[PDB]
Amino acid sequence: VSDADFATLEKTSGGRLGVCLWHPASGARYGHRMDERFPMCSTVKFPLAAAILHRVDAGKLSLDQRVAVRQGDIISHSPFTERHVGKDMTVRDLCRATLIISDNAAANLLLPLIDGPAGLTAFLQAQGDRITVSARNQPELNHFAPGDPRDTTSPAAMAGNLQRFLLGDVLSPASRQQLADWLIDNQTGDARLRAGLPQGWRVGDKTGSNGQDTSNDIAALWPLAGGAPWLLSCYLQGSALDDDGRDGILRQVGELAGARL
Ligand SMILES: *C(=O)[C@@H](NC(=O)[C@H](N)c1ccccc1)[C@@H]1N[C@@H](C(=O)O)C(C)(C)S1
Repeated sequence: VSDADFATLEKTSGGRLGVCLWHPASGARYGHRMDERFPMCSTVKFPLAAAILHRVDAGKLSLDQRVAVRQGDIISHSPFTERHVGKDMTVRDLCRATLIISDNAAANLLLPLIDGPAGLTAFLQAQGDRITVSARNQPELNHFAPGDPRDTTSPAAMAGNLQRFLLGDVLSPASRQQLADWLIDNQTGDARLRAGLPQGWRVGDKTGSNGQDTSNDIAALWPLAGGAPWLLSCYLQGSALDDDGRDGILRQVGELAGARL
């Protein structure tokens, strides 16, 4: 209900908590460290998917075109792409895999279609996000050092990107609704913002974790009653809490946001 509540939550969070709760239709905004840089981790996959869909909308790409999968493409935590070595996958299926289960090789196979991390960054800049910097592919995009902006975003920037790509018309209506359905089908966020959020809200989200001290969760919140959605951007970096502990913080971020709805 206030900015103070998130700053208080940070104290028990173990590290650096960044939260942006934003209601574009009213201009309401709440959070904490909303303009500081945080490692994106796997949340970079959300702008990656939007960049792909934008190129599809422009006719420079097809969701039905197929990308070849080679053994050298496979890296850790790639549950769908590892089954297609020696054949190909549609771009649409690559997008879905990287989004809803965080297929890492899927991300690496999509990136060259939008000219890699520099191409992702240029897309974000053209669309209005001048903070987010996408520099490396997987797994090294999960590296973070303070003062090193590579593969970082800010809670405000990523809430902005949720608004641009899901709510504005950066994307065609078919693309923006497919992107939404992918977030709604996310498989990795059940213990995170969703677990704290109140009944009556449809959640689409995308998560990330470095497995040691960082967990991120970005979400769109549509009222099932219909009406104007909220965006919720959460980055927890350098926490003493492990993944389950950081899940508990993300859950509590959902509980605070839920009271202000
Ligand atoms: C993106 O952040 C991905 N994270 C990793 O690949 C890490 N190396 C990793 C951390 C913990 C367990 C396994 C791998 C994917 N997003 C994470 C998440 O959303 O929690 C993931 C575990 C689903 S993998």
